[PDB]
Amino acid sequence: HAIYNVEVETGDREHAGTDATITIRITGAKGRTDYLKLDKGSFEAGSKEQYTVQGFDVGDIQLIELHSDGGGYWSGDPDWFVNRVIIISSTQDRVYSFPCFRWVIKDMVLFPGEATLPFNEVPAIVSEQRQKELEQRKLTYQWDYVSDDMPGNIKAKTHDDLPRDVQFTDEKSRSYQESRKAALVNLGIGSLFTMFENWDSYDDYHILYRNWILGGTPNMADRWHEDRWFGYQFLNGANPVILTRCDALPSNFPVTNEHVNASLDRGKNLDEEIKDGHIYIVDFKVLVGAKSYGGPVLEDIGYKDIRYCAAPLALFYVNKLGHLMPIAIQINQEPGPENPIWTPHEENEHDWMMAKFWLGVAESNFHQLNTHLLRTHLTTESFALSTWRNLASAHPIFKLLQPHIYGVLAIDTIGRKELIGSGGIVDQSLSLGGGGHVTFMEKCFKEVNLQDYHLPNALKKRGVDDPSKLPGFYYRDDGLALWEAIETFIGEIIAIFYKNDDDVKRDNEIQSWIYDVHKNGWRVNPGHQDHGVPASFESREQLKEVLTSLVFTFSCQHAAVNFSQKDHYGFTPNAPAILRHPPPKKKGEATLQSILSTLPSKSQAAKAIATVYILTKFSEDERYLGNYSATAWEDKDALDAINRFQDKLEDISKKIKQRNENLEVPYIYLLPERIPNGTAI
Ligand SMILES: [Ca+2]
Ligand SMILES: [Ca+2]
Ligand SMILES: [Ca+2]
Ligand SMILES: [Cl-]
Ligand SMILES: [Cl-]
Ligand SMILES: [Fe+2]
Repeated sequence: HAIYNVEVETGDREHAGTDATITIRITGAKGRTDYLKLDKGSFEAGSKEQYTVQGFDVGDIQLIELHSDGGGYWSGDPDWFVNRVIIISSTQDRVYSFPCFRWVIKDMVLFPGEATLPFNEVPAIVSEQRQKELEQRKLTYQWDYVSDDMPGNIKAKTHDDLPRDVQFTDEKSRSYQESRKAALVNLGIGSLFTMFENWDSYDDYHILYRNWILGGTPNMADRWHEDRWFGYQFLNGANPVILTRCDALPSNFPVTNEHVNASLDRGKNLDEEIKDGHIYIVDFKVLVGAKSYGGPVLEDIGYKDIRYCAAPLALFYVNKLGHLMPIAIQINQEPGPENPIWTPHEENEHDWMMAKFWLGVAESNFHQLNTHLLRTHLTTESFALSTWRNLASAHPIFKLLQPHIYGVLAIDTIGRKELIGSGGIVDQSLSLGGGGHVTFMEKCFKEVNLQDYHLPNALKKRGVDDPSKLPGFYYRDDGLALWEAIETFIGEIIAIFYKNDDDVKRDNEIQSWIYDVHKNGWRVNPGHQDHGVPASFESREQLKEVLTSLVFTFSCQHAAVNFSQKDHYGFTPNAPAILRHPPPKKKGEATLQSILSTLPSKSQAAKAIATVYILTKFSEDERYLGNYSATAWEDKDALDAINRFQDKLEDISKKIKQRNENLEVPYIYLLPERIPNGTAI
């Protein structure tokens, strides 16, 4: 016989423990034991429990099987979250370590030692079980679709229909649910307080964030009205993704030197500043055709509980102090007397302010639906699903992606009801709410390309990556630093397990992984551009590029466009998401009163703040970038790669803080200690 010393580490998360009867069957080269009881004592969350069991000497241990009887009559939560099992056999000179970090329901098969690619040499029984795991994954994790024009999502009616491995932790479920309750209370209390207020000032909106715990007054609250800070936010606000270098005015945006001459201040005319790379532009043309709440359909000319959006163009200028200044706005796409060019030098100041608000409403709806919901959450969710469908838990790239894919399946399943469903949050707080929001995301998705998720390439393509021409762009600076740190780390992980490109080509799981997304995830359906998802991987560098794009997006990109929302939307006039009247068809009409009647109502503004409160709440159990304390790595070289990655992030963090000390408005959304590994809220 053999004596087996068995140590089981139960995860610390809530309900990780169990009182089910647990047995373990040990398999090795010489045969296998029966199921042996692990009976003495409890399995509480966070516990490390030891057992001594005796049975057939299996020789070199090759795998183990945990079995749970699923509890008895009085068992409240039999499911068991196991970090790892450690076994020592009295006949083997070796310590066997079996990482898990998954929920144990009834049966769990675990392998000892380092991650492997499917063709790496292992006992036949290990390969069989690996294949069986993947077959089961295909049954549990299934594609579903909002429509032909949306990226694939996980099939699940509600959150609690999800496999437990991809549900929120109970801590995050509580963080979320309590945040919704608090929101309701703060809205109710605020509603009582402001119930009979005469709203006749921009500064009335300040009251709406006062009784909220937001981590501080929105940092734009005292400066939203200043052109410099309005411009600033196209670099450092919630939507830093659409500004591009302007190398020629669009034909439908006939800005002349005469329009903007009073704004230039380096001694040169508009044409020269364009050539010098100091002129930038945003074009919201994708919003043409958008259907907003109550019926309005946006046209190239503008328009012919009723809400409105716009598809503006706006021109910006990097002045001699390095400030990005708004110098011209055209509210909709087709130029003319009824859709003129507005500038800071409007004779009627209220007309310039109103133009900025129209630009704001377009940005808000673009940001929330395209930049945030579609291009982080819904599109990366396809990759998270494919990870579970196609990569075995023993696969090194499963281990890599596990901390980064956490959350997105859970929050998106919750969101398909609560956020974009009928009567949902969007219906209440965005101009495009009421149904047009889904059509808009569909429209945006048809243009989505995986190459968009490559930060250096995208910044280059936009012409915004030259700090000498475009200074004070901290999303860029911090994002590029983080990108390089993630890319370097991922490259080192790949080199440990993939020794050459042939190793990549032969890995049927990673091949199945990217193919599943290519064919069933980001489907190139009628009317779609190519989505840039490869059908296969041919090299280590190509694998690195996709994984970096993905991990950066799950963590950093989502953080930059989500946790920035309190500063951005907290003071509503800084970024309205609803407007209540159509755009003007001539100059001279705007007054403070007509503007206030056009801006969101008290209740619409309050709801936007409530939503922002919920979407930006960090959970008490959040794990931030590079915190891999709950990962399943065993390989010493992999642990070393992780050490180097974490030390690099620490250096990046110090540099960002030092940078921030000299800024009027610190840029903090890309501090590693504030970036969740995943997209979970
Ligand atoms: Ca439990
Ligand atoms: Ca014990
Ligand atoms: Ca370490
Ligand atoms: Cl036995
Ligand atoms: Cl490993
Ligand atoms: Fe989010």
